[PDB]
Amino acid sequence: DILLTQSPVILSVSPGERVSFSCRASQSIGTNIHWYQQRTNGSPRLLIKYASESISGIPSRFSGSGSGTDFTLSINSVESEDIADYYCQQNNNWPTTFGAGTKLELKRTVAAPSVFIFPPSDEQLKSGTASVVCLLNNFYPREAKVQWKVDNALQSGNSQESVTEQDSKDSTYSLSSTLTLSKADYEKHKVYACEVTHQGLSSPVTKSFNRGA
Amino acid sequence: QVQLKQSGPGLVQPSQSLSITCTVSGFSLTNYGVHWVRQSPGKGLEWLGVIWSGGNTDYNTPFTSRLSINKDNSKSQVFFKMNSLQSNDTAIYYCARALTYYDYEFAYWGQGTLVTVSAASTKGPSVFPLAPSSKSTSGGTAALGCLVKDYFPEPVTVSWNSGALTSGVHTFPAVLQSSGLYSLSSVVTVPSSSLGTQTYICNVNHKPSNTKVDKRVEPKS
Repeated sequence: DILLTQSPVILSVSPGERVSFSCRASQSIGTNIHWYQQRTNGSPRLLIKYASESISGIPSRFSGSGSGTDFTLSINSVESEDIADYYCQQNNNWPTTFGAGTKLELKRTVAAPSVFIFPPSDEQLKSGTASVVCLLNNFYPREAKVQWKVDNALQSGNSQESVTEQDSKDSTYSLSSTLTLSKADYEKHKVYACEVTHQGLSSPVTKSFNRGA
Repeated sequence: QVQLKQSGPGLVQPSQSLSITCTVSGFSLTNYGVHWVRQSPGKGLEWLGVIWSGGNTDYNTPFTSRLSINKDNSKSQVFFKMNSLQSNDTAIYYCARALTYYDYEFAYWGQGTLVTVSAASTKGPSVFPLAPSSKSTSGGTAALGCLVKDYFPEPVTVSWNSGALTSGVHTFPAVLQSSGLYSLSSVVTVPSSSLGTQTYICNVNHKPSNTKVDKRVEPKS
């Protein structure tokens, strides 16, 4: 089988810049290369066929080039909505194969998260466990730190978090962190706090609530 | 308009069989082949096979013995069936159509079917509210949401106000809990003064367990 190597693994760029993705074939494949865009939770979308031929409905800023083993997908003046995974596929030799993809990331100015804390619902408490949630909304860069404190004791090992993909319009990220406690431990304490640190904040921001109040 | 629509996501037990249906419209199966491609979590694409216009099939080498593709031209349906699945086969499976009858530039794709291969069993979620309050109004803006907890397998669909509320919605990647069940949050930020006159409903649907819940989320205090 033909192996396609895409580089770089992650391409970070600023809006308006011209960007280029590399796809190198393990053997010559002529111009038998197709490119796809794949947005978060979307299905692949065909951008260019046969190395450089355009597809109906694809924005003019996308183009492709290359012949032999070295191929390039280009975006002249990239836009925030171009955030996605990009893949090349060769079909000069059966079976058709695809690259591992290059993820495109958009740089943007630093933006501090807006923070919100949510107490467990009474409905869930009836189940024996309490989930406490902290939301870090629309920030940049991706790196952020959430620390959970219960009556001022730092929690460790009982929280899990996930982060959205970059927003297609403002290029920010959002983060959700869940602190899980048993109903018994939850009822034994009063002050629940989520403290976050981020490049965009001068000092940490903490949101909290008092069980019951 | 050319379209491919696939059957729902679901759990398959190790060593058992996987079966998916791809229903097409806007073109006839007698004039185009339909290919199958899968994508493993955080991975690339892998072409699996194709059933051509005339009914012939081609399977990629690794699946030659455990894959079979059939179709019903009259029903515009294509059937994918693969045998003896292992954990390794957990992935999103897509059917697709090329630009031309004999080619492989895939211009049209189905929405994909997430197939999880695990010995566990299917479990519907519990939907709990993530409610704002006095201590939730960031410059007149409040955040509210739904915690979709303890379900399996993935995925879960979450919309707000039946799709009418999209602005400011963030539905997060699910996390696998130590219990082996997933948990996901979906939030939206709204003007705090709208909490009185507008209702906020998260619509969640966990197809593997055929569980649909519409949950209103309101502040408690």
